[PDB]
Amino acid sequence: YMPFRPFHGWTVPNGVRTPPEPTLGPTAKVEDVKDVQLAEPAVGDASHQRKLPKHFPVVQASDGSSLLREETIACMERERRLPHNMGKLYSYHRPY
Amino acid sequence: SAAAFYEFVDNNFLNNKRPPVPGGSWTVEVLRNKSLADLQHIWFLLLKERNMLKSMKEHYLRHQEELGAMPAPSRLKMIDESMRNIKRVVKERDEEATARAVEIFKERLKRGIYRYPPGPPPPPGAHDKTSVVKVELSCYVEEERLREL
Amino acid sequence: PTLYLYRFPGPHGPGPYTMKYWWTLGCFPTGMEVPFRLHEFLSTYQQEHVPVEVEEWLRCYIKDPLSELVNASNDFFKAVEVYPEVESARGYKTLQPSIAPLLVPMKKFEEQLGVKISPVGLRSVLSNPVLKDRFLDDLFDYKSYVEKGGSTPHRRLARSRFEGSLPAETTADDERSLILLLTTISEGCINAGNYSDAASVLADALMFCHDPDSQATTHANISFASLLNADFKGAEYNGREAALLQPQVKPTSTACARGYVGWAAAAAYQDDFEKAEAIVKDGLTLYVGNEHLEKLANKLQALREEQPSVYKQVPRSLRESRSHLPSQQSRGLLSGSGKGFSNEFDWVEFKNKLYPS
Amino acid sequence: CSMRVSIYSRPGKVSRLNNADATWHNRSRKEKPPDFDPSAFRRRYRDS
Amino acid sequence: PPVNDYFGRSRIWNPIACKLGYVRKKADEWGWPNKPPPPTGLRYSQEFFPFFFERYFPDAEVRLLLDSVLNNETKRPVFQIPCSMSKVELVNYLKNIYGIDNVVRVEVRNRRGRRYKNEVGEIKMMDDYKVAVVELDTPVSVELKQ
Amino acid sequence: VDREVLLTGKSVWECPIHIDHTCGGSKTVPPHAKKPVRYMDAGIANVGVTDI
Amino acid sequence: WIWYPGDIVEVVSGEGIGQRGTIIAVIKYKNEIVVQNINVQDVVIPASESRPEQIVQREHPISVTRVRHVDPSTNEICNIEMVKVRNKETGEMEEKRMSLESGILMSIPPVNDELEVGDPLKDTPIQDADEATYDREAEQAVLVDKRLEAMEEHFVQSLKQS
Repeated sequence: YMPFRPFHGWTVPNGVRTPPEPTLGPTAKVEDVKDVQLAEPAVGDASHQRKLPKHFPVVQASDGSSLLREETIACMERERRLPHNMGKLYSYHRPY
Repeated sequence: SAAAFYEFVDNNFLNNKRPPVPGGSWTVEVLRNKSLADLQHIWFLLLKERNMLKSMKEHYLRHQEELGAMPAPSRLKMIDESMRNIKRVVKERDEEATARAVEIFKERLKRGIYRYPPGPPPPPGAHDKTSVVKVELSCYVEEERLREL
Repeated sequence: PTLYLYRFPGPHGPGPYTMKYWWTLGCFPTGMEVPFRLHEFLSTYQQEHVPVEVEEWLRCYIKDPLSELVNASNDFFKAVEVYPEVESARGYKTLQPSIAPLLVPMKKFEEQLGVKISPVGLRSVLSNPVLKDRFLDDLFDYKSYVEKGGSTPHRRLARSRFEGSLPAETTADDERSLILLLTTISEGCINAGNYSDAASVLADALMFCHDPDSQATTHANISFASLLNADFKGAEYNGREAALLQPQVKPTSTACARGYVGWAAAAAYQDDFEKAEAIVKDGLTLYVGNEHLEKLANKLQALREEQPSVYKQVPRSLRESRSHLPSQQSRGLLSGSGKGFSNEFDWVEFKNKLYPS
Repeated sequence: CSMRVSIYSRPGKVSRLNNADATWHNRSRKEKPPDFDPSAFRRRYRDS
Repeated sequence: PPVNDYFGRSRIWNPIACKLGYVRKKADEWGWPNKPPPPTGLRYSQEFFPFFFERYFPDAEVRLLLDSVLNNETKRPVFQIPCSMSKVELVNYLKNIYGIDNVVRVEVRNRRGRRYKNEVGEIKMMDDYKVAVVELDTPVSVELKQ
Repeated sequence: VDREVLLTGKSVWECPIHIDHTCGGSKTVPPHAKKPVRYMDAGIANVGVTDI
Repeated sequence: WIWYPGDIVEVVSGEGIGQRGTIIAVIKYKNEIVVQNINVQDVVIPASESRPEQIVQREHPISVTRVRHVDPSTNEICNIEMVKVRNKETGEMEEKRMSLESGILMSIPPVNDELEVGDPLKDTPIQDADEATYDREAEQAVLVDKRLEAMEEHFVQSLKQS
């Protein structure tokens, strides 16, 4: 099993395994379904107003409680200081 | 002894083998079902794991030219997420506990049982040397009128 | 209330006097300029970065060397056939058409075969009509041989690696045509006047041949090329290797006689006239009749008739001093120490003398 | 910044931070007397 | 602006306390202003959530230097700790968590966090760390199987 | 990660780096901050036209 | 987001105009789509210590602005919008994609990333992970008692000062 999709021009040898190609799933009409609604149907409503500006980064849990908002802020600040995924830097001012 | 330092350092990097990325991290749904002593046990476990991971990360930063980027770096993020979820569960439990406690304490304070000179307080009936009379009227009447009457 | 900026880039752009700082110190010597190297980072690290699994699976989809050799030889033959012939004028030498479209197929053939071919040599063999015919015939023969019976050098390397993990027959027809066309290219390069390049080409051309006669001929040719290149040591080495292969060569081949000639001439250039006369005497006692040896013996005797009249012999401390052939002059014109520019007194060489390396 | 220039790591050379052949010249030529130790003086005097 | 922009060896900690600092402290303590404040007794007691969590789930980053103990029998291994720890803190840590009881002496020495520039030239400094040089009775070593 | 996705082909959904669009400014606003409600905005987006 | 791997999408503008392809990859945070055999270029891999320079054809990400889906039944360009619809076997409501012309719902294929595999040395079994050992009545007893003791001690000290 090769863990990546082959390039354009490669030929899969005999007895090899490849992640399956993305195929379209099932197909069903809308007339058969009885409960059908649109995404964001209300355009003149007043509840979709932002409580925080769009440039504010969201630092909160998935439920909506801010119990550990400062903990998440500290985690993000530590990530900004030294990201764990940081590769091999090119700068001449290397940390070590 | 030496096993302490052997667990401070990594094992796959010690045997010159590629360390694999683990499956997942502790979720809040699991940590809610876990008990307090169990929570602190797994907390110390994650703490030791994070110490080993940070030692390996610092070693790779010291040798970034001899050795490339640290293999499987998402482990530190998984450990931090697990620790944050532990803290979240403990904070929820402490919030419930302190809510119950402040309710009980305000009830006690309303009862008025505390007294710095150690001993039971005097009874309320021996103190309340006054009485109240409730009279029903069919219409509003001035307070000074009721007083003078 | 003033600021001090030692050396900053001017209005048009950063010059070398500041790029030196940028490459050594890491940033400009003022400190007010922030080091920004995103472009070179993208050009080097982002390009050389490859994931481990893809890097490991790359070696599975490399092209087939046999098919690559066949296609490269076909394309190179097509290109050298399409290449036009030089029209000879009268009164002035016509400029040969530059080989613009020939560098890519020749480069592919070189990187597929493991040998380097001179562009000057190719241009010269294309200018020469008969050499062009020899080269075309040999290239077509090599094409047919690699298309019918595979690649003998590749099969030999495969068998060598197989026996290493777990003898050598005579040279095949493909290797024979290959060494033939390489000798043709080397002859054209010698006619053009690049003796060092000709010797370097023949040095790798000898690797394809395994029969003693072909090896002796290649050794004689390398001896002559090194003699013209003034590398007397290698010239003598190959010239005597020819006579070493002599006992196993066919009687009709004179490659060993030419090797004797090259060895004697290398000795004469090293100014050991006694050794050169002894070598040509041995060569004559071996092949009593040979013009390449007889002419050289006559020349050496004409020199030896005047040798005792000047100093009674050649000196000992003055040997290998007089520069005779113009090839070493042309090489020293480039590799020579300049007047005040690059010499033992300039500091860039003085520090190389001072420090170990 | 000579340490960061030479001894530090760069995309062309390895780190010389822990390297005796590059750090040995940092030691002083003329030896110097040791500095006074206040903790040692306290543990030696043991005021009463 | 009151933001300190120097990330060198002489970085100074600002003693002036800002209103936002107190606000954030109170908010992380008891969810200000949604939840009612706990009474002064619980606030100043050992049961207050931050102290309780710091005592029952301690958070101390102890990193071992691989060069000091890798493939060499060393009697002075070094560790990196947060600045809020001391010699007694570290020896209790190693004795209770990792079981390293035989600790002769710990040599303390602070150290400014590592500073570096990325490709675009932004100055990002790593968190500060305190260097400790613990002394043992027996020399230890972790071999690296080559 | 751009080089890695170009060489592999794996589909990435979330950004590999957390982007703080405030450059450290979001930590200056108090935590309980929330935008107030503005009635009768002088805009046309609330109509939701799709033909002009 | 409407473009998910598995759909047939036609290129409307730019290079490769009028060509249909299958979405191979979706770079969401960059708003790019890697389509099959469309906008393929030669990517190079530098020679390492053991391998030579290797150049190979690979598709490159295509922006989303210049691509439009293809109706599965009509086989033509159709505008597609997000539509919330409840499932027949699951009461939950999922977001499908519906065309205006034909009215055909399109499901969202899951990620199904099996490449990541954990190590059995540092992984706890799901049985021990899911077993519960927490009791609300017993554990909250000690906490509430400690809180009460602390608050009462402080209140007694305040009464002492008063």
